Amino acid sequence: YSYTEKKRIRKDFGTRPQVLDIPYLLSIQLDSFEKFIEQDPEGQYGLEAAFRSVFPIQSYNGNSELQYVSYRLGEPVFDVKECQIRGVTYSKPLRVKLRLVIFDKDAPAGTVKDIKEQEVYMGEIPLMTENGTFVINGTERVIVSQLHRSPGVFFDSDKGKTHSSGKVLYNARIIPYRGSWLDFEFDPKDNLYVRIDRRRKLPASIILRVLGKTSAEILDIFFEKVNFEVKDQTLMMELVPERLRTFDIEADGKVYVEKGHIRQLEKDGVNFIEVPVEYIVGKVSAKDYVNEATGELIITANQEISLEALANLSQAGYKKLEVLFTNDLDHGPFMSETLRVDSTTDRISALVEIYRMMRPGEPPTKEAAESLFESLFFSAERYDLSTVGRMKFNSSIGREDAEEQGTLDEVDIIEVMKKLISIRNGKGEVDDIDHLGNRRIRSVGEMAENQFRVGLVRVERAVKERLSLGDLDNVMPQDLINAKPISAAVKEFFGSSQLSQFMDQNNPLSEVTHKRRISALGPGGLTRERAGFEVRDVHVTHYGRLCPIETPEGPNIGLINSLSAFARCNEYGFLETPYRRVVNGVVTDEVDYLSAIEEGQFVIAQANAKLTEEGGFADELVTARQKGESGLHPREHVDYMDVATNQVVSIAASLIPFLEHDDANRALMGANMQRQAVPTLRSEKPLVGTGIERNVAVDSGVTAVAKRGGVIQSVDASRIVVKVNEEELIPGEAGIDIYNLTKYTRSNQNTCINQRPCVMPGEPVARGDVLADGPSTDLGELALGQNMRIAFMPWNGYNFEDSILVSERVVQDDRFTTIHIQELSCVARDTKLGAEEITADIPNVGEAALSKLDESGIVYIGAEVKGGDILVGKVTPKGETQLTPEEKLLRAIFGEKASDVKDTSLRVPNSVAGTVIDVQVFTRDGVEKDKRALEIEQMQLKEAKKDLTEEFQILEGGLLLKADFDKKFEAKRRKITQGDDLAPGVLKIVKVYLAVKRRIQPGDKMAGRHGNKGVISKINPVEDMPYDENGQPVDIVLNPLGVPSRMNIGQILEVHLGLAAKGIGDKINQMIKEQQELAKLREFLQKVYDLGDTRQRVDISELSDEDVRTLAHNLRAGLPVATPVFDGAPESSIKAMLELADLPASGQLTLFDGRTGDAFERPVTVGYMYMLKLNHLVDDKMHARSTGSYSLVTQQPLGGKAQFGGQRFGEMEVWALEAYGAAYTLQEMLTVKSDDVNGRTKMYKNIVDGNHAMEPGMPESFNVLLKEIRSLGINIELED
Amino acid sequence: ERELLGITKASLATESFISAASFQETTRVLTEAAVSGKRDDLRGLKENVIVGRLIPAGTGFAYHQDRQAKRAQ
Amino acid sequence: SVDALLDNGRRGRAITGSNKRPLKSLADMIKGKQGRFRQNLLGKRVDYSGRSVITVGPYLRLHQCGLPKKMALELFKPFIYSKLETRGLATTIKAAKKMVEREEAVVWDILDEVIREHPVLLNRAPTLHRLGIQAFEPVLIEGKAIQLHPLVCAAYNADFDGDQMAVHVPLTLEAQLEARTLMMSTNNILSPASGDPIIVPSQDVVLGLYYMTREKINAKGEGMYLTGPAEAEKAYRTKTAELHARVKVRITETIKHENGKLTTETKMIDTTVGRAMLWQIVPKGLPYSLVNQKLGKKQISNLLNEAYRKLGLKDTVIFADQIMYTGFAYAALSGVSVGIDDMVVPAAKYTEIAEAEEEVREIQEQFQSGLVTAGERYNKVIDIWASTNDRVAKAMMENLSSEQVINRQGEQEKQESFNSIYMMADSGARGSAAQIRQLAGMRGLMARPDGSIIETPITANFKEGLNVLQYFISTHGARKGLADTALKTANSGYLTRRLVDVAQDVVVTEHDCGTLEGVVMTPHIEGGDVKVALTELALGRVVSEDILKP
Amino acid sequence: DLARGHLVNQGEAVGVIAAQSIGEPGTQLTIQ
Amino acid sequence: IGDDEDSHLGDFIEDTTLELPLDSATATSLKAATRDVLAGLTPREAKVLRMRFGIDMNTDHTLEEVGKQFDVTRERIRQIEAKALRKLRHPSRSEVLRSFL
RNA sequence: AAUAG
Ligand SMILES: [Mg+2]
Repeated sequence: YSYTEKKRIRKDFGTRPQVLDIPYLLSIQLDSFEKFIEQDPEGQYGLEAAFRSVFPIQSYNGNSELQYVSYRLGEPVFDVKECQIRGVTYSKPLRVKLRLVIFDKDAPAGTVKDIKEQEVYMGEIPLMTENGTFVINGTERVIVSQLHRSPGVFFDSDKGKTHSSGKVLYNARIIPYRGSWLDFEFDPKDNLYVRIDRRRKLPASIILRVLGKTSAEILDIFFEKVNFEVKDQTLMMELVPERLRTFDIEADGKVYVEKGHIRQLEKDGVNFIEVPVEYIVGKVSAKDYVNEATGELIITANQEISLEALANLSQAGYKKLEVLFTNDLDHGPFMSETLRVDSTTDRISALVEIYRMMRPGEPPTKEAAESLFESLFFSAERYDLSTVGRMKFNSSIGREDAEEQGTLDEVDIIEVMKKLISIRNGKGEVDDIDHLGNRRIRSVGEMAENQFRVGLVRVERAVKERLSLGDLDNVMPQDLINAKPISAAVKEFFGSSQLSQFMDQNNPLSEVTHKRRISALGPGGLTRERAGFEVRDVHVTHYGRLCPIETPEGPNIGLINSLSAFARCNEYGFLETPYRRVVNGVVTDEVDYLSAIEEGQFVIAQANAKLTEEGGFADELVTARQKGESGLHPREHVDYMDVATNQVVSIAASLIPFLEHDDANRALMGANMQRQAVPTLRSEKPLVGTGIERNVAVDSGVTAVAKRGGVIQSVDASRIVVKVNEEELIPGEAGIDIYNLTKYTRSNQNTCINQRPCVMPGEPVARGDVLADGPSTDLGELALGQNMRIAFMPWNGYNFEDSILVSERVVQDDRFTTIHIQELSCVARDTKLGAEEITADIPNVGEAALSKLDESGIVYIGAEVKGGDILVGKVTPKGETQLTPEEKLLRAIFGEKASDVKDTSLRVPNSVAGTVIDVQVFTRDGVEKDKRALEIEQMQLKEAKKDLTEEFQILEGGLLLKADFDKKFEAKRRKITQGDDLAPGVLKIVKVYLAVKRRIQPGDKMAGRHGNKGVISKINPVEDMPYDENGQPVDIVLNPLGVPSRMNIGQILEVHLGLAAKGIGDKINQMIKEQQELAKLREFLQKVYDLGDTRQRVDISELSDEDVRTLAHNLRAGLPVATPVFDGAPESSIKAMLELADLPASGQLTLFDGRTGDAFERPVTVGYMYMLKLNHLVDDKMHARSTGSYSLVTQQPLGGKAQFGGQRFGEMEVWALEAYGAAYTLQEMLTVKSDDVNGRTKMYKNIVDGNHAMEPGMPESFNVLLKEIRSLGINIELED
Repeated sequence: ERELLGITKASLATESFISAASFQETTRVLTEAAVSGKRDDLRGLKENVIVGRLIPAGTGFAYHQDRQAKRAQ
Repeated sequence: SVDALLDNGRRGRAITGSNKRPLKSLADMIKGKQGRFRQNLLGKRVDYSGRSVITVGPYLRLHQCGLPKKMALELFKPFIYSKLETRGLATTIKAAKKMVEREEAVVWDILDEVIREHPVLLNRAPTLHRLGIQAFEPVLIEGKAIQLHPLVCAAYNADFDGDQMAVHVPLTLEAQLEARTLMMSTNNILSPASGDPIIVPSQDVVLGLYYMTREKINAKGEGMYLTGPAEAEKAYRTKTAELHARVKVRITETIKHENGKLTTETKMIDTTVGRAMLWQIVPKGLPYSLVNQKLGKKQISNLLNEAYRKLGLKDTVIFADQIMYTGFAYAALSGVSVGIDDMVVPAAKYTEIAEAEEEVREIQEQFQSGLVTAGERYNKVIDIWASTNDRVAKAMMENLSSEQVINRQGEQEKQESFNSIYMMADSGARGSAAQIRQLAGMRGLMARPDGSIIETPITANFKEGLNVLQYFISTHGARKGLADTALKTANSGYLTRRLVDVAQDVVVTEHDCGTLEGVVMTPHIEGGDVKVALTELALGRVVSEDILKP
Repeated sequence: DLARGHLVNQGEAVGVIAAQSIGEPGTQLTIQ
Repeated sequence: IGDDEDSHLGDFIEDTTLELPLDSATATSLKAATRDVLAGLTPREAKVLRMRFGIDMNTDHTLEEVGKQFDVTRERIRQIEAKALRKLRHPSRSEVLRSFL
């Protein structure tokens, strides 16, 4: 046990040993970006691949070319924290070495006249952080992986649902990574048609003719030949034995049945058959037959032989005739009938027809047609069947060559045609479109490489255009390359792509789940409305690869998936999952990662299979799965086993205790809502857990993990200094490690990110130990919510539907109080009238509102502010304003007139009260820094001095020097002092950060981990809540009616186990309080940890006295227990745990009504549930408006709480009002509340006068409609 | 001979072009109405909702009736 | 260029701007879902409107809704200004604005006086029928959440798991009177689609009324003679008799006949304590037989329907409020709770599973002998497992529905079970036979994504827990259900819009058109039984030809 | 008028009521 | 706007030229209060102030055409205007108009 | 796009 785990050991109720630990959860991001940016000597991945794909750039004439040498990434201007503060992208400069080689015209082509080698700046590449995130414009973002259709060839059918009859129509689609699409389809007349890029169909034979295939060659490729001879004045079939098995058969020695088995007579073996001429009459010729004497073609290819034709060849002396084999079951004339409907007879005609279908309305020339056909599929510039696409193509058509080819050829097209014809005949099957072997994962590295190659092509066009000019004596490579297109491409992808998403940052689990998210949408994917049922379904290949539970509930159902716990992407982008080998009947601890294609062959047992001490299966027939179908299989036929019991579910589903007792519809909700939990003031571990909490806490990156072991030299709320062990020093190293903690930093969802130390000075630490706990972490365990005392009973209708009744104590102990940090900005710009000024001289505002402001007009740090309070004072110059005559008279009476400037200041939003915790001032380079900005600059300089001095002192104390530290401090000073690159016209920016403490209140959303969500209805007094015989009231009362119809029984089991765990914790607390002997404490702890037949062997004898005391202290608030998914605690274990803690075995206590003192007539299930506070707070959702801003064109109220907008009275509301008959209410809604400009002012004045009458007019939207219809040249008018 | 139309076709073939345009196929409805020179009397609910007037149902019904008297006189 | 200005994309390639997207023309201005007709003319954004999360107010009356104070202050601001100016507290409108912004106590008193009798309109999206908008009298509450009466939730399809409602303030006198007369919740208690009551109690209410009206053998206070409902309540409050004690109570019952005759009879009836205590709130004019039984959802529906049909609207509203109060109170007092021991798994389940498995092995052996084909094997295995599931469900229901008790004579008697899950399902509060099957019996045969049935069923319930394969098979159907719901929502919305368009012009314009034509109505027969009676078809229709006696 | 219990009044928009009544339940929708 | 695709920038643009209904009500109140205050003055002074400030009139007037009323006297009109302003500045008849500052 | 109903 590690020290952090030794501090609080969680009891494990699992029974199956784990042979494979859960791998790093953020590998799918880090590995992809490493592939992108790392240098590849083989040049197959990333920037090197893109550069070698575009370069060398060759001029059209041949004068010169630009060649690629190498690339490197420079040093970032700012770090991640500095980029987030300033609002800039964290990135590295791309520097590429290129040589412009200029050839000699007089010399033969290829003579190196000159070379010019130089480094070129080719843009700025955004960098991935240590946790798999990007910082774009100061915002943390995650690029989501895509599940797309693999490149290659796919054979499909319409399933007999297009034509009037069944007639199942078959098609084959070739889809590349880049380039046009190729389609081969059957019509209901059994003819083969070709489509290029989804346009008008053409007969398939055309594509063969453009490839130089004669009609006879086509027939030879697509048909077998039955031959005929004239032997001794008799007709001659060449017999193929397999075909025969309506006429009299030859071979008089072995006569077969005549006009009425085959194998017995074929056993002897003859090569001679005699047949009627009528057998020839129906056949179709296979060759073109010419006569030298006549000079004409007696019979053409693909022509039906006739009697006169037979006579003509008889006179011509030809004795052998071959025709095509054609049947109705195994062989078909489809290619012959296609040739019949084909009007093309030569390569040029086919090229011309392809040009007409490509580019209609253009005069076809031979050269243009040839160039078009070459560019469509056989040009590497415009076609790319990628390596994955090539491998899938070759596997489909059974080709074992051209592994590195990226373009189609004759063999590929002909093999696709043959396979489609074969599928029509009956040999072969169509492809499963939703099979995970046909769907590929495309991650950040691939998409970045694609966009970077796009930028490279953009600049390559201009480079070729310039090199074609010729005047290159004074041209250097950096004068040829414009990096702005490449930068535009990369910023487009990283900031405006659909898959570049604003990071989910409510809790660590939200971040981990977001980084492990796979979308079917995005560029090159599906669309929400156009996606069908089949793609949204759970395929049998999702086992161990995609979680069947975690998926968004809504229009996105089935299109967004979560990676499973052990899922991985192979080198080709296909998901694979680990399995344990079964060798010689024993289950080996060797692991093989199998993909969907490889999985189908084998018989794979489940992790629940019983095992013997020798490693083999106990039962003779085991439950396994093969080809996606489950069943019972012999023990000797099992080839693989599942590595873990949580292999099929994702991390969020793996965090749900007793998941096997929950219906999947509710497990979906539980997994989704675990990601919306808001961290609280005090993180509390779950009493009932699954064991994956530590993994999420460590792999999220929110915690501070010891890079090296040692002894904690110094601990503080903001800094941890570790004295490293003597065995783990880099020779000549200071010997200390410094961990600076994040303290009250805003997250993407305006929550609080705070790191709290969990170590003491002098405490030994090993590698991987948790030194500080991030948000929603407790001693290295994920702590999303709080443990609540729960009673399942109705309480006077306050838990009606899904309502939740909460005790006042829960509010008093601040158990669900949350900190929300909000950022506000005041931007002083430059206007035509003048420059906006930030100052405390605010007109028409007294000294009451200026108390919290300083001389510079900015609020003090630590100022408690309420709604409407001024944070930053700002005055905007205003123009001359016309005064009404009454205002002129009022000014004449009282002469005051001070209206030079207008108060446009930053104020706290209404219903927001908090504390100012940070103020930042950004000033444009060349604008005077006010007193406050100078104060912040001095404070930052002093803090940098102090931090550098302390760090230097500790590192020199560990070691036991001026130029290097002076350089570091000079760099820090330059970063602090310099001006800020702000948006044009912006003179100054002041950002104020407000910390708001939000307490639980009616309207807040609370949930468990089983889909049991609800809204708080009442905050009950403690004396009114149900209580037990010992006087302890419950904390939350939940409705028992929500359990049976929703089939989430894991919540009841969790309640029972939580009651047991809290009882055992109370027993431990009692033993500590009475100061019993440590031997008794050890005996009790060992009894607790030995309960059940579990896989955990915790020996308290190996723990020191201080360790036992620490463990007992950490078990005071309840014993944490682990119940893994599908390997959980049985009911017998729960009852034994209840009996140990001296609690009823049924989990039901006798409760009394606090209002009356009377016992409830039945026992009530009382226990402890882990409850969460979701980020759906009534503070952010309560809106109201009477009158406000209006739209510019429609003159209707704006929309949104941010704009103080109004609710939309849609069509269905109008229908409801019409059904009621409320004509006057409807007219109010249409006219005087939305867009009757005169009517709404009159209505406001009437209400102020207390008259309550309206004078409706014409809505402005109708006037707009009239104007647009008139603008369409249509006279629309109103008649009286 | 009476004809049975679907709800979509019946909706598109109403007398008023305001309602038909507001339903769907705005270009076809407006083109046909413009070439024909149609006149909309605003007899249904949708037209009066669009022009901001009282709907000829319920509390507004009587109101519209009164107007139909005044046009009669 | 002119074609692009008028209708972009009709002639050919649509002209695109610097954003690489087609330019929006005048035809796009006027047409489509996002066009002027539908976005701005058939629906609009409105003033004097708000929105908030909805909680439950179990103390409210059917015409009341709990409205937050700050939300009301913002919504009713001009009214507050008017009353401040009228009563002299504010000299001008700017002074009134300052007072409202400073939130003085007199402003709160003015707000109370403003909202005293001003109805407010509550809306929940999607508004599938006119009961999605109803008018309530607002009661100012401290908080930020709207309090909604439970009995209206079914009309709104509203549950308290995060639902949000919009609120609108009718301004003019006509709109206020329309809210009070037409849209008020007390006026809309019948379903316009069928005429059935829409405010029928559900869940806890029903459960409470179910628990109070059940009957127990040899309860405390059995055989006692009671003077009336008041003494039954007194006996209950003094712990003399239980709610489920079989007693004899003197009941005074008034019956209002069809002609209006009011007949009062006093007599001694065999009943329970709870039934008389519930009779205490029943309005006069109804028989005691409506209460002298165990009251599920259907029985309470019948009570409300008879109250409406024989007494009117005011009595029905008061009766509904009292029913909901009593149901909540006695559901709280019952202590009904769900526990792991409430899921009683029958001992016959394992024997039935073993028998089914053995006979499946026999059928597989017959398949290996060529006696039956593969399709026959599949079909008979499926029938075997379906019969096993039915038998296990029957055994589980039989075990869960009954118990044995000792009566006064000392003998053993059969009593209907007080199991919490059984009570929840039987009362109609929540749960059905199939869901209890899944909790305590077998999950049964499941379907593949295409629709085919998997031969081996899930032979485990949610109490025992499924293994990995069983859970995967379950997910196969769960995903299909969710996707089907998501897509059918859009399909139904489009259908409803088309229907509303085609029928929007139909208004009752006359009283009698003077036509002799009509339709012929007969009971619906689709076999050997009536699908629906002639009474249900004819209730509410005007006779066209005289109904001569046969 | 089913929602009111008496004969329908003049001016009642019965077409909208009919359309809403039909459309609302659309979500619930799938010889001896 | 943002990551949406059914949103548009033009849907979030205000009409800054509109007048708040509070301001319109305040203007009407100021008109009424000014009329009431003028009603408590001599008709000659009320008319002179009305012409000199444009109240209930299309145009404002200078001292010359105000003198053109009865006696063309700039120094006299100026004196009577000063007297009217002095009487209107008295706290007895200015508390109503003070609230509009 | 994501999220809630
Ligand atoms: Mg809901």
